[PDB]
Amino acid sequence: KKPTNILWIYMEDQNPWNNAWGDYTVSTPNIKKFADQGVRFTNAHQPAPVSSATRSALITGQYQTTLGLQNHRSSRASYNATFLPEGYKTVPELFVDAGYQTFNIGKDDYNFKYDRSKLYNAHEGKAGFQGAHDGTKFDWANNLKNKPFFGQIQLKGGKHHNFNGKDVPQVDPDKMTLPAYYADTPATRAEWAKHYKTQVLSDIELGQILKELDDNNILENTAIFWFSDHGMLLLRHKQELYEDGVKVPLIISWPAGKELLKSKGAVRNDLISGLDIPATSLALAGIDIPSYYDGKNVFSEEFSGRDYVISAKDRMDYTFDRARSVRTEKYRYIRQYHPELSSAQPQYRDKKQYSIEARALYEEGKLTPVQAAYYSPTKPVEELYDLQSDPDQIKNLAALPKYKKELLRHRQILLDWIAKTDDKGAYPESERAVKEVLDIWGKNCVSTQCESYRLHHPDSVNIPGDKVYSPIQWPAYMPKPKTPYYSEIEHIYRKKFQ
Amino acid sequence: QKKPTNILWIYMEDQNPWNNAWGDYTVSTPNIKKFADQGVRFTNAHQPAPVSSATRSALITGQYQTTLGLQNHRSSRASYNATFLPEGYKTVPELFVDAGYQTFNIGKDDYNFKYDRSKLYNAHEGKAGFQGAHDGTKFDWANNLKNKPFFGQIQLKGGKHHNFNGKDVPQVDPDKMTLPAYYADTPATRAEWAKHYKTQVLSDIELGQILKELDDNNILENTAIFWFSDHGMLLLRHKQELYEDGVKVPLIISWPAGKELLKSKGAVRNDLISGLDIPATSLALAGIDIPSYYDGKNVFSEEFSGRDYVISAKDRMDYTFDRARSVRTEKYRYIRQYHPELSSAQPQYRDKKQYSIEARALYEEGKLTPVQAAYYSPTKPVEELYDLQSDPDQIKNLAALPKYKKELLRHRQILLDWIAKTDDKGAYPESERAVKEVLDIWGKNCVSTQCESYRLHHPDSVNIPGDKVYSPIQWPAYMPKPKTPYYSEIEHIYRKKFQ
Ligand SMILES: O=S(=O)(O)OC[C@H]1O[C@H](O[C@H]2[C@@H](O)[C@@H](CO)O[C@@H](O[C@@H]3[C@H](O)[C@@H](OS(=O)(=O)O)[C@@H](O[C@H]4[C@@H](O)[C@@H](CO)O[C@@H](O)[C@@H]4OS(=O)(=O)O)O[C@@H]3COS(=O)(=O)O)[C@@H]2OS(=O)(=O)O)[C@H](OS(=O)(=O)O)[C@@H](O)[C@H]1O
Ligand SMILES: O=S(=O)(O)OC[C@H]1O[C@H](O[C@H]2[C@@H](O)[C@@H](CO)O[C@@H](O[C@@H]3[C@H](O)[C@@H](OS(=O)(=O)O)[C@@H](O[C@H]4[C@@H](O)[C@@H](CO)O[C@@H](O)[C@@H]4OS(=O)(=O)O)O[C@@H]3COS(=O)(=O)O)[C@@H]2OS(=O)(=O)O)[C@H](OS(=O)(=O)O)[C@@H](O)[C@H]1O
Ligand SMILES: [Ca+2]
Ligand SMILES: [Ca+2]
Ligand SMILES: [Cl-]
Ligand SMILES: [Cl-]
Repeated sequence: KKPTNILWIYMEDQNPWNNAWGDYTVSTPNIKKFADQGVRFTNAHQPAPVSSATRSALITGQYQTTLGLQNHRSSRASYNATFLPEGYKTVPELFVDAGYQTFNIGKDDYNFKYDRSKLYNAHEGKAGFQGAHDGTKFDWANNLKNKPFFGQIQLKGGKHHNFNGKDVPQVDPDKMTLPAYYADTPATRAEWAKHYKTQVLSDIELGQILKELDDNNILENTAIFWFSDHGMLLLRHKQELYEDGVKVPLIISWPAGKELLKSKGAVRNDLISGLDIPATSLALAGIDIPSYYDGKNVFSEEFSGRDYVISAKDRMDYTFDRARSVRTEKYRYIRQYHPELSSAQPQYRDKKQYSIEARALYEEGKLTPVQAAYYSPTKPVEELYDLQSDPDQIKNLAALPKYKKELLRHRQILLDWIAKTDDKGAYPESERAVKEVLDIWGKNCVSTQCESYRLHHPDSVNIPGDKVYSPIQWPAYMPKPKTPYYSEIEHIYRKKFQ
Repeated sequence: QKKPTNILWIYMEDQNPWNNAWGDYTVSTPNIKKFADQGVRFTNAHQPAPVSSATRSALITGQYQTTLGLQNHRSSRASYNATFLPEGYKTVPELFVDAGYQTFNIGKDDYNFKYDRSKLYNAHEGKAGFQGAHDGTKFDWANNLKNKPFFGQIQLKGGKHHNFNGKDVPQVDPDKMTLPAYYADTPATRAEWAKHYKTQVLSDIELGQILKELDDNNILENTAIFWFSDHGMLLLRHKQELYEDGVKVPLIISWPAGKELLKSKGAVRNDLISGLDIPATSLALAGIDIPSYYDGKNVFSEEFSGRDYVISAKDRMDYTFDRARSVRTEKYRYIRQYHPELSSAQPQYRDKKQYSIEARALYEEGKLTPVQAAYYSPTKPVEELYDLQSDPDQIKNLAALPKYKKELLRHRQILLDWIAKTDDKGAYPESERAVKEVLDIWGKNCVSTQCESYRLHHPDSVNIPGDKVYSPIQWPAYMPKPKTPYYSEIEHIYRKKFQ
């Protein structure tokens, strides 16, 4: 027995602050039911804490660092291009070859160039944000009720702002309990309260999709994967490698096979990677998992939980940095490759009130040492956290002789992973890639990489990159589509940021 | 459970097995014959490259040279252009060092990455080699290590020997040489054929010397010897090219105290193996785990039954930019040509050799047969496919014949599977710093599109030494650069006379 369809319900920027995880701050009845009749994973760790790196990893089936897709965002300009290897199959292409209809409604946001019609054959693409393709809305549930499909539905998750419905409860910022590493500021409490409100909106949106499936008699035969790309928007969640930056909600539901999926436990606490989502989607559909994919079928008789899970952070917008984390059963380890750069480096959230207010308290000397660690001008080279005693990860154990054995063990796990994958974050980005950062962000970039670029190009620094550099021609095995929006997504230059 | 005490590679340059153990009795090769008779002889060992630095880099890292960006001959030699192996990576010698062995390589390394040689070879010191390579210094290894388990390599000149004045070397008449049909019959071509036979005798003498040194130090029985060459001989469709005798090399493995164990699957092994299986088999015999990322297998494991196919790759060679991949199955050799617009006779380092001039002269005069003239045509086919039982000289391309379309597609997809799983770095253009390194060494000899474009983009610095154009690359924190003087010497690759 196998499901007829695979569906990813794919949310942005959301942690599982809902009833199925035991949080009754707000009411999330659809999610609670959905989890009760499916399999809920309490230890699903995405390989990145930011959109394009996680989404590129999951769609290619490998850590984003292995194929050079790690930098958020990259390969968007006309003059800077990453193409997947000749013969390579992304997860949608594997479903296409097996005869499925494929679609992704909403953003792709992949850090390579591609003919979208080869991935998603059931609808048209259009231009998205910052060089991304988006898939157009269409009546997927009716058009494909008699056609096996692999689909994705992109939802806003933590990026929702529409709280005007009568169903959205009051959440008092004054009654929020903030973790000890965040400054207690009005805008920080407000974002905490707002993230709870987005749980109700995700609950509503989950209900909409299940109803559409039921109305078209494809509820029973569809395996749904329900997860987010990374944690919520505050400064030590999204963009960072702590527990709730990368650990995401995940529920898997296949009503006609629910007893099979539940065999290993309806609540799954073993370590899995987000990379196991595409591998399990293929296995459930009956499609061989390519040898080069990193993920596993989490429902196979052989799968007993990962010994460790890796996450990676690299460049984010104009913030150049590199760090890697190893999560074992009991510890989280972070290796910092730029200890000379502050975690409070300039970044895209710098004009948000929650960031302004926190930084202000730091400069006035009013933060606790736990709150101020983020703002110190340097980082430790290694962090190690005992997650049972220190779930907020505020007690670095890496300098304690009692923990040197665990530190060395985690340090070598990372080395094993770098050696076998040749982590491409070890190598500096090309000058053409730096120019793409400058096209989009201009004077916001203050990195050593950007200052070096400007010194080297005094006559063209503010000229749009597609007037400085020749376009990259696409490979013979993947000709460039003539579809107009492929030109649109490459117009990344923003005059206002120069 | 028995294991040899030592591993020894007898590592020859540019040599095909034209010796008695392969049935060739043109000259007498008694040491090689006896060595093969008492060991295991491999008749289908295919190196992953037809040129020195690409093969040697592959075998020392345990992976296809194309996977780690080591495929371009030569690369990573200058001060300003550097490839470093990944953090945490273990080369084959490093694995032996960690297991407590003494390690050495006497003669050239010629690897396409930067490295602290002392971490690979802990029993002797390096010195400056040719074109940016490290060389290992000569020392009395057999006496120094007769009581210390070791992994050693002894580099021999093979086909590059050219001192034939010893009384031990027979006369070989160029007029009685039989050349293959794709070579022009010219005096200098016949002369190189005869010379290659003479180098078989020189390799035979040297093998006997090494076995005697081992026996003189009571390490003959407890040493597993791997006897092989890095690729085929120097003529134009052997070395540098992906035909059968470019990449298929001699290989004998001999471990006298384990002789019955090694022979269990056969004293003559015709199954397909890769040169990458040499380091993997060396590790397994010594009892060292083969890393998960290595490509090779233990050819003596009960599970090993021969590869279904073997891949070889050619990329840049000196200033000749090109890219081609071959798939060798039981019956066929397939070649995919990624630059069909470039002639196989495009400019290359052998252009001033008389055997090359004489053959090209015959081409220009219209005196070559169509089989001889194919090499000199202005374009290459996009794909080549040869039935090796019917066409061992690979002179009848089957790729355009409908009877062979199923095999063509089968081989084409084997290559695609391998590109997808390894991310073949030859798909990507070399950096401007890497191109400048070619220009330092070869100057105006480079006429490739890459070099012409580099000059067009650097019109004021074309002949300035690269180390004056580009800042030196700093070595990673996990592998600091040694202060040893010769490390600066090997980076001086600029040649004024070629500018
Ligand atoms: O230009 S950047 O945002 O700096 O690009 C870098 C950034 O891109 C991705 O995230 C942003 C994008 O998804 C864009 C798409 O338009 O929207 C951004 O959200 C904007 C604000 O950051 C956000 O403020 S916040 O209160 O959530 O923190 C939000 O603000 C709107 C709301 O306040 C509503 C009601 O309250 O009123 C609006 O006026 C506010 O918009 S604003 O006045 O223009 O600031 O919505 C903003 C735009 O949304 S819109 O409806 O399309 O107009 C995203 O930034 S976000 O803070 O992260 O959500 C990348 O996110 S990803 O990795 O998840 O893909 C992000 O990492 C970074 O690359
Ligand atoms: O500068 S290059 O050779 O163009 O570098 C590119 C080349 O390097 C590798 O192979 C060469 C090197 O190993 C160097 C080391 O010095 O020597 C080269 O051999 C020289 C001649 O090419 C060779 O021509 S041959 O057809 O006769 O074999 C040979 O010529 C000598 C003989 O003819 C004898 C007998 O008359 O007299 C000598 O005077 C000749 O030497 S000459 O002064 O050049 O006329 O020997 C030469 C140097 O030999 S010596 O020991 O220094 O005295 C190698 O080129 S070879 O033809 O392929 O052997 C690369 O080879 S590798 O992949 O195996 O490492 C090669 O691919 C290429 O990169
Ligand atoms: Ca997101
Ligand atoms: Ca050689
Ligand atoms: Cl976005
Ligand atoms: Cl360290």
